[PDB]
Amino acid sequence: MIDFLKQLPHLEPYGNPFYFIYLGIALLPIFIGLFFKKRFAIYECLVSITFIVLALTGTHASQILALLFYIVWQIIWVYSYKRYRSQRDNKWVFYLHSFLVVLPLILVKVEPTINGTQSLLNFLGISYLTFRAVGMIIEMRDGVLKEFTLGEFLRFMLFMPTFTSGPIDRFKRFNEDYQSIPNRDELLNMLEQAVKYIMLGFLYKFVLAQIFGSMLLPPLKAQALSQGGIFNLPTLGVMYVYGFDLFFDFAGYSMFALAVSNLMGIKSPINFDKPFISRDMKEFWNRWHMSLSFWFRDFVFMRLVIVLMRNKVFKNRNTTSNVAYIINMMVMGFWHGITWYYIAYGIFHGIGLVINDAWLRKKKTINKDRKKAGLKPLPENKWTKALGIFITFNTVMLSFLIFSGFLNDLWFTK
Repeated sequence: MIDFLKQLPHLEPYGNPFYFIYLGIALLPIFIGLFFKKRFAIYECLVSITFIVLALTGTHASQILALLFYIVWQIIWVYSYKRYRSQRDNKWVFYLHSFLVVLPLILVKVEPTINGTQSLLNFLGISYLTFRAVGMIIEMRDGVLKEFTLGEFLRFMLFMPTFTSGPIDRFKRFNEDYQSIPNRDELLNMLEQAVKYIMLGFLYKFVLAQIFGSMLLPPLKAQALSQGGIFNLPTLGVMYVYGFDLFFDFAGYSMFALAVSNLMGIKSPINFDKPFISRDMKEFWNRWHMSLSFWFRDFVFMRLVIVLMRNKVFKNRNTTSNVAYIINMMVMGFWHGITWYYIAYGIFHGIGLVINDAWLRKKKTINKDRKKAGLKPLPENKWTKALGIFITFNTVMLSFLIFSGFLNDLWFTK
């Protein structure tokens, strides 16, 4: 039972160049299919199940049961609420369902911070899969989503390319994208896009992520640890080198995911948009890990602001935002894991955003004052842009040093 699947080979999803040979052959019939407006549902299900299983059949291949459990568990609570929301709509039934849907994820995250081991509920894609599930409970709550097949739901939820850690997606647009197969040239354009993406991914993940991550980072950490203190010039090195490695590996992955998704005929959400040339903290979050970023924006932040408006709990328009920023970014930190440095990374980006949002209000009223004063509006050239970039780039790189937990190694290994 547990025995056979540990005797089946492990394929790290987008792990090497060779992975793309197998997946390529695999997807080829699906793609050719899309040219004749046909899909092959059973074949699609088989090939999805294979690559998910192969991603999960490590030395700890037990997680396939954890996935099996999870799939069943979600079917219960999604249908539990679907059947319920037909007739009655209540605040507290909603919360309980929402909690129960995120409950397996909470337990996975809470487990190493209580025993120092993994939950048996844990499987690779869990932290990203939960968004797809919760999303539906949220969308059904607001009555923007009503009818859907168990198939439609399961397709969307365990979509293979974006499974391991891929772009988060929402049901309504995924389903609508899957419904209508794109015309011959529009579809051929995707194939062009996919090779472009794959080749670029190769450069990022297999070359640059390798240069930063495994050639430059390990001696710089050895340097900074043997130096000691609260900070040092090698620790400034680790900060920049790690940040780039984190970028190239994750953005490289994301392109692979995007490309493979394209060969399946659906264009999944994008994750990065030159995030370093961002001049602003607000702009950075419109450019970095966008699928996640935008998810928290609509399903955590916007929904918190709405409930704080509902009671008008806070004095003014500015404290309600600033609280919600800090809460939203803290929950995001929590989602990464319950360690000091993840929560630290969270509150950092919160105060980071409030500082930013405050200056935007202030800068607006300096221009307002200047207009009445008769002066020219505050300078907006290339040097000002360059300055903004310098601020945020360094803010953001510093945040990644917190996020790496190298600071925990530098300070607390005692």
